[PDB]
Amino acid sequence: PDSAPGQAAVASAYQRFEPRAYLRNNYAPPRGDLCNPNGVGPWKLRCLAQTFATGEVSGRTLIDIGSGPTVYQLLSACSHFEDITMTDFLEVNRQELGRWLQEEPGAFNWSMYSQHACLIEGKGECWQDKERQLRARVKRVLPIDVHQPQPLGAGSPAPLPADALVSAFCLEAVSPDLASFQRALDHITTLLRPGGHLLLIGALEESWYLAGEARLTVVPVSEEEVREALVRSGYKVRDLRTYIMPAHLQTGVDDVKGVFFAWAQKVG
Amino acid sequence: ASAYQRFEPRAYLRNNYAPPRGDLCNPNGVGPWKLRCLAQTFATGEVSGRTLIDIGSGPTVYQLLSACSHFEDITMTDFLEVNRQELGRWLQEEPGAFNWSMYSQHACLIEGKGECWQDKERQLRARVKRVLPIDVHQPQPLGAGSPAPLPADALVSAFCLEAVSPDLASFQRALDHITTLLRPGGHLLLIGALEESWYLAGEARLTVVPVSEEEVREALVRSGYKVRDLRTYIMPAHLQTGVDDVKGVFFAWAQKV
Ligand SMILES: Nc1ncnc2c1ncn2[C@@H]1O[C@H](CSCC[C@H](N)C(=O)O)[C@@H](O)[C@H]1O
Ligand SMILES: Nc1ncnc2c1ncn2[C@@H]1O[C@H](CSCC[C@H](N)C(=O)O)[C@@H](O)[C@H]1O
Ligand SMILES: Oc1ccnc2ccccc12
Ligand SMILES: Oc1ccnc2ccccc12
Repeated sequence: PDSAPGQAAVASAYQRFEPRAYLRNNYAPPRGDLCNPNGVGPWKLRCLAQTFATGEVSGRTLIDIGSGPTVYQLLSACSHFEDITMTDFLEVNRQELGRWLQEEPGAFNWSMYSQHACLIEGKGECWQDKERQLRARVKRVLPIDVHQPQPLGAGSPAPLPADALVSAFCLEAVSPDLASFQRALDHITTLLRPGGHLLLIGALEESWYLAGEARLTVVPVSEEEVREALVRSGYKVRDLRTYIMPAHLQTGVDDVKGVFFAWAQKVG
Repeated sequence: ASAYQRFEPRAYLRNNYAPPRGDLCNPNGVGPWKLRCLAQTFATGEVSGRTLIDIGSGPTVYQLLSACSHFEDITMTDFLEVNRQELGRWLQEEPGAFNWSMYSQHACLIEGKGECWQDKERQLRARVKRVLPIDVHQPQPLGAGSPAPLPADALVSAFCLEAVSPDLASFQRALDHITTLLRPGGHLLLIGALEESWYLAGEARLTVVPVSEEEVREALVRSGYKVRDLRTYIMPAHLQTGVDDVKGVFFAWAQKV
């Protein structure tokens, strides 16, 4: 009933979120080992690539929900949208992205992800070009809070409503419980036009993960709880797949048991 | 022949394998075309065996990227010690080795097998058993007591013969010399400059014999090869850069018969 408390714990916890530690924990090897086809990184990129390869997900505007300090989730997307908004709750994540946008050396190096996306897209694109295009297409980086009824605030810059949403490992990671998760899904759904698509990636049955000193709390969800929430929010589920976390990728940075990928289309 | 003594490996690599010629992002460039020829050829599944020799390797490895997954024993060769050492440096992942990663990436890209570039380089480094001295002007280019397993199931050679031959007949002899290294039925992939007369390698100014596509064809036939394929890349203006005067690049797939 009372949402403020939980949301408050969440905002408090994320004050210690350390972008570099999170980058190290989830995007450096072994999880970041793009050479193993059976690994989670490759599975994620594959889900994204194949979905965009249908030609079915297009438009002018895309919004990435809770980008954090990562851009891989946009590698396959960025050829299908002119205008891309990135977003995060934390300024420090926003600056990280700033560093990559400016093509700075101190920036996290995504080039293995870029190359791998080029490889699986099968268009013989070099990664430098992929990166140049993503950089061109990211039109803004915005503060966001998915617990607000207007997640971007009122009279935001973002071209609304968007043609498509992307969101990876955000909702479940900032929702104390399932009902909060559902509301979070409801709030971002206001930003999507009817007939628009949502690509949702996330952890299955996770209760915690580490990002430096910060040990943050996650609502454990199942594939079925994810399908229901999507239906509940007004989506047709077009695709929902499950990756089971291999013991060797279960590194102690979290208690994640699997990863889900959902392609959902909002009812018009 | 004495000219090759001033040949600077890094200058040669700069002149030919760094941008603009080495910008792999442009599909119409010489780099991608070369890599395309190599990959398409091996993808046929018709060039295979246990052992392969790369003739006149210089300080470059890109010419074995697509090849290395069809041959378990690979021999690399060159006339200069400095080149052999430059190879050593990349094979052993020693410091200051040349960075071939862009090319590895692009072969993986072109090959379309979903292979990561690190796996590709790993396999290459593993299958290159030895780096050997060679002089194609010699009837036995490898010498007498070579560790190289003979005869080779296949040969590769890029930009060597024309660049070490004062004239057509020398070129022809050189081809004959390397052909004795190839098993009958075996395959040869020959890449090189068309209508080139000189190129620079730092302090070295090397003389080149200018050959035509049809001259290259006849040479292969005269050496007893059947020409399965011969393609020309015409040199765009923006890749004509003062380091030489080549007009085009040829690619030849020949079979000893
Ligand atoms: N109340 C809130 N509303 C929207 N995003 C939030 C939020 N609280 C935290 N976040 C952001 O949610 C992210 C979870 S980590 C996911 C990072 C990135 N999307 C990737 O795929 O790895 C963090 O970047 C965090 O700052
Ligand atoms: N007499 C000779 N016999 C065999 N190779 C020779 C030679 N004289 C010079 N070479 C080698 O021929 C090479 C020409 S350039 C290097 C070509 C390299 N394979 C690549 O594809 O770019 C030089 O490395 C040179 O050292
Ligand atoms: O790819 C990921 C990003 C963030 N968290 C993750 C947790 C488990 C497995 C993969 C993850
Ligand atoms: O790829 C090359 C290697 C050596 N010489 C070259 C001359 C012109 C164009 C390409 C070349």
